[PDB]
Amino acid sequence: APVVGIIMGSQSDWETMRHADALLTELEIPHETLIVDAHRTPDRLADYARTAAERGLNVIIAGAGGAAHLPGMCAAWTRLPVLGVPVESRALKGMDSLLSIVQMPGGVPVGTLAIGASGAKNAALLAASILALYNPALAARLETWRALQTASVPNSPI
Amino acid sequence: SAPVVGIIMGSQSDWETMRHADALLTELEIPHETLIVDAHRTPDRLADYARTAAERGLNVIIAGAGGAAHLPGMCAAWTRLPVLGVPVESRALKGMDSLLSIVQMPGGVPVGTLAIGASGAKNAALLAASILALYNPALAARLETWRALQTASVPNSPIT
Amino acid sequence: APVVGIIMGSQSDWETMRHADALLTELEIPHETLIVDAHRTPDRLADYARTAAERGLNVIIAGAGGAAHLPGMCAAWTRLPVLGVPVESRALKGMDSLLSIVQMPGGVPVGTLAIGASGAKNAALLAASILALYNPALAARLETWRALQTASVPNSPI
Amino acid sequence: SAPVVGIIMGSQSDWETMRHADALLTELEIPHETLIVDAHRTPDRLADYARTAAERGLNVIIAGAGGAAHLPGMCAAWTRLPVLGVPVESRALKGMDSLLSIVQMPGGVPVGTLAIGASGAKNAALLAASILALYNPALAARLETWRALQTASVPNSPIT
Amino acid sequence: SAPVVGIIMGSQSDWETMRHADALLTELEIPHETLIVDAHRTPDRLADYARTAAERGLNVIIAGAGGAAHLPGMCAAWTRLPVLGVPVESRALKGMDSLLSIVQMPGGVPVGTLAIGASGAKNAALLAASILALYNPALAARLETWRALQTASVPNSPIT
Amino acid sequence: APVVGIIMGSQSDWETMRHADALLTELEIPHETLIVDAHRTPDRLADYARTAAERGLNVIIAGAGGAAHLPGMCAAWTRLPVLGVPVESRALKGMDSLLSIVQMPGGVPVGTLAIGASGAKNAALLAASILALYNPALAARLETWRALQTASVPNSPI
Amino acid sequence: SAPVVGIIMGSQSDWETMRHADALLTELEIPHETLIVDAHRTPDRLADYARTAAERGLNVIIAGAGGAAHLPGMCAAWTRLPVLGVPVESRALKGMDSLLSIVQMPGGVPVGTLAIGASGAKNAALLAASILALYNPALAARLETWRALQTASVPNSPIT
Amino acid sequence: APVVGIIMGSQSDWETMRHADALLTELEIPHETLIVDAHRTPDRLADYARTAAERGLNVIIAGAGGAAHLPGMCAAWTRLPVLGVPVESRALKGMDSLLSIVQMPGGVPVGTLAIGASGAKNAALLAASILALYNPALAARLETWRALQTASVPNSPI
Repeated sequence: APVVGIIMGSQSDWETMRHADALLTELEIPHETLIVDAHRTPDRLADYARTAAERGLNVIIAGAGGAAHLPGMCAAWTRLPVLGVPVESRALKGMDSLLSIVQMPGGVPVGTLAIGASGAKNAALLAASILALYNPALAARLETWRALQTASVPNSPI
Repeated sequence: SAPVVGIIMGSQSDWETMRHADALLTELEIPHETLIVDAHRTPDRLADYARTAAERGLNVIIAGAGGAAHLPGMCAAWTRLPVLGVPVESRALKGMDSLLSIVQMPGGVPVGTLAIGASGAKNAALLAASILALYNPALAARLETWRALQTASVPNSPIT
Repeated sequence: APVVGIIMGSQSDWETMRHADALLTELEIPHETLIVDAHRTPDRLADYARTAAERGLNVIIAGAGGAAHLPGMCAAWTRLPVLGVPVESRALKGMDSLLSIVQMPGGVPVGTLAIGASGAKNAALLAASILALYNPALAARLETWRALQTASVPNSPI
Repeated sequence: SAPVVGIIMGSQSDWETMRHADALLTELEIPHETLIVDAHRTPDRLADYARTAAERGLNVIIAGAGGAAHLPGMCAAWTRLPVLGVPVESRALKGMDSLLSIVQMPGGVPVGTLAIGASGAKNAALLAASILALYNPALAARLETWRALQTASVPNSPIT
Repeated sequence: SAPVVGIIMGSQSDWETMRHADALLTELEIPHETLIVDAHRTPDRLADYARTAAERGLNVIIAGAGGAAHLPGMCAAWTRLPVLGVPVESRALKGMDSLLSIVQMPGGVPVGTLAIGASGAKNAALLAASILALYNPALAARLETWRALQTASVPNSPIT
Repeated sequence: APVVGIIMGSQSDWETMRHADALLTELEIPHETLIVDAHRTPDRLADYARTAAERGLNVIIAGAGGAAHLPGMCAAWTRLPVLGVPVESRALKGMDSLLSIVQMPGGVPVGTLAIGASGAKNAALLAASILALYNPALAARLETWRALQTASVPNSPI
Repeated sequence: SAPVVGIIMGSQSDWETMRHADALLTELEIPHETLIVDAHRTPDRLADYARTAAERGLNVIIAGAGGAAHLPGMCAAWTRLPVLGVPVESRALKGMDSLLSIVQMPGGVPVGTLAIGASGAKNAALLAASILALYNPALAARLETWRALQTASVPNSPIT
Repeated sequence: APVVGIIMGSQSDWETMRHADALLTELEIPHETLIVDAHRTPDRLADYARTAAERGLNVIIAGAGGAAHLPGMCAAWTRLPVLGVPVESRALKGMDSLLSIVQMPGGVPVGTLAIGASGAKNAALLAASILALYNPALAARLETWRALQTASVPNSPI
């Protein structure tokens, strides 16, 4: 059963959010990958978020661009930790996505990652670091992942 | 006397800004209701308000919010009514965050956005009036009188 | 007779404003589509706006980029609701268009939509939501449009 | 004594900034008129002022406005005269909106834009003087005297 | 009573903001330690704190910093633990610099970033609680009670 | 003899400043077009500006990008009106060019035009509007130019 | 006692910021001179100062300016010496204009730019010290002592 | 033995930092060019910086993009002058790189250069101007370099 939910606003978000899917797949974390649009499918959003904990999700990763309300509205309906990924927008380069995600009021948090693929990748890693706290096997795979990242960095340019 | 415009805001601190919308609708004798709806702390309250607005007789919604301002956009998601958005000025980013959170809606779910702060609150009410004025000749007449005074009230030189 | 007027500053705005034309065409809203340049044809602008109501227009949609004064100056001359679309600019990505449109003073409103095609599309939808208040047929077509938008969203990426 | 420069501003609150342009033209003995013109609340007043400026003997227009500052640009649309624009500082966006609304004019209709605030108002007047100085030797001489004092008035070390 | 969350900040002046995280963890009865770690003036102190956090029993780190805010990111570089970042508001750039310095981490080393200022400090603590709540039923129950009060505490109309 | 000087920082500025050259050529304004780099040739700059009036220049048009100090430093050495054109920069899209040109202190003015080709074109037109004040022939050609601009605007998109 | 660092600023109002550079050089016993040079009002004064700096024995120049801050860049244009730039905070754009005007120099003429405001003034002096420290063992020793105190002076927990 | 160290966060930084390598090569300054990633190899960073002075480095040039912590963390561990180059980022065009580098607190300086290749080139020139203070030969080569830069600027566009 999936323990992380990755959800995004539209098909065009998949270009960014696939980086999150891949990383969870790489660490062997059971997850589901869905499209949920806060503005065009608000009821779908409410249902998804309000039932998330009881279906066994531990962490939700939500990605959106523009006026990105998806992560925030999700956090409004579950006590689960929600991680937000600002998808890069065509005009304002994700600066709108960023400010509409990261600036949540006191009381309803969203842990925000970088604009773009990097944030998608880091949402996945953060969700792993969270799960790692109570799954010792995953904890080990994660330290393997980090150590390899570290050791793989070249010493000079080409 | 049943309301035809709904003014809604995220918090009491938003009222400093949204009171200008309230006052202005009162001046034009437009029946309205004024409520607090917090998109994040009372999300179920938000859904129900927005999905029933039309069957309750509302024609226009004016929504004010700051920061990550999701109140106007989520409202529009649940009503076919025109939703007007007012970016409340925020302390750190001076309402820039409020603005981009309101105005940058996707194709398919509109919010008509006004200026940051009191200026926008006032213009929301004026816009909602221009909208209602399309079917109400009395309000249309009150509105052109109002516009005309504004014009005639502008001085021709400054005071030193 | 047209009940919405779509006006833009130049031929290059048509790339963005065509999205507004299409949507009004799709909802079967009688409209006219014109070029009106606030700076190069200021008299044309004044005439257009000052005669708009008496020709039967209910809503005006105005699009411009750069120092975008077209929507604002239009609103200065009619009591009709004016909707503004910030066209994306080459250097500042429509941020200049946006600030010169949305920041109208108290007393003369412009309802502003997103930068770019999305805003053009939403100006059209907003004008429809306005007309829908007193045309029951259009109201029905519009709920059809919204419901289809909602139901069409996929549940997963490809 | 007929004016050759027109200073125009959107509101009384703009005068806090535009008074520096007024004072400076007075210092250089340049005949000017100072008026309020609101592009949005008195648009017909704007058209008429701008379209007649030249036949009335004006050579340069200095226009100040804030927010969505459309006053300088719309002016230039209706006169062949050089129009100079001063971005008045706005409360939320600190004049950034004023600036982009003035300076980003299309090819074909220029506005020479100065800095945000008093600095710009002062420079508008100085620029309009440099412009008039091309045909007026007396004013040209007054202007180089003025520049020369400014230079000599700068100290060589700070005060602790 | 051994701490499971570490709150760390760059300076005493950051405490004006980070105290909200401290208070909130105290309210939810979450054992934490609160320390000063300056990434630039005490870099060796930073490395050692971060590399030992896990073997000391910490589960979540909350880090606050302003300006060129390198404290949260460098922390994450040295622990496998989830690191949460709070952008402290800066005097000139209003925390915008703090924000971009925290949130724009490369793929491979995450920091979960909250809003600029007190809002973010409060949300960091709430997030760290949601994280601990996944394994602690008592804290999970305290947390949903807390969320529920927040909701019920929102008024239905403003005060004029 | 030239009465307007167009000067730019580098060869790459010519892509933008050529629009200024063309317009002066079109209105038949005697002008010179030069490269003057405030940072790499500061002495050339001082000479040019400090001798401008006595060579008969009436207006200087200066274009630069990045930390654009060329217009400002020019204004520091002549009582002639100086017009500044922010050339679009690769990273910050001319926002750096703009702020380093337009924000001159009280006492030394630069009349600033838009970022890019539009500003280059408008610097040329502004210089024309200035010269037009005391050359009646040029004044007439300029009203012809403006009237044609106005009358040429189409009434609809294609 | 002949100066090896020159601190120069555009105006007396810049001294509020640049005094921190002055004080800090005094603390490290680095001989310096402190002068006003206005790139726009005293441009000939600027050229001469910069072109003679090296033959007068200066090794590093620290230049402070705000707004359209052209002082550091134009200096570098006329000396082969390392020029360090300090963006003074401006009233409307909060030093953002100062920053982009200083830091965005073309390839070929460098200015090492520090933070906006007092922080940057202080760091300019510290940087110029690190530079002089490469040839002066006494100053190098004074500098590492100074760095070491800074580190040891950082507290381990905040005060509530 | 190398007297300047050029270090960068990743292979993709080499596109920008190569401009620094070339210039030091052109002035015949003994230097080393390395990849050092503050986030993925924090220990490598500490070692490098903390041993820099005793290996004979006089100046360090550090380049990074995004949340660019590399120059700052480097400065935290050596009393050597550190020069920082903001590498242009994909979304925010190096504005994030810039603010995370230039805004160092009082007490730990980084001398910051322009966003992109220009800054890389200027970091190299600045390091040269620093070394030039106590190497008379290099001082001469540097004045040659500057004089040639100055004399090479054309007088007109092509």
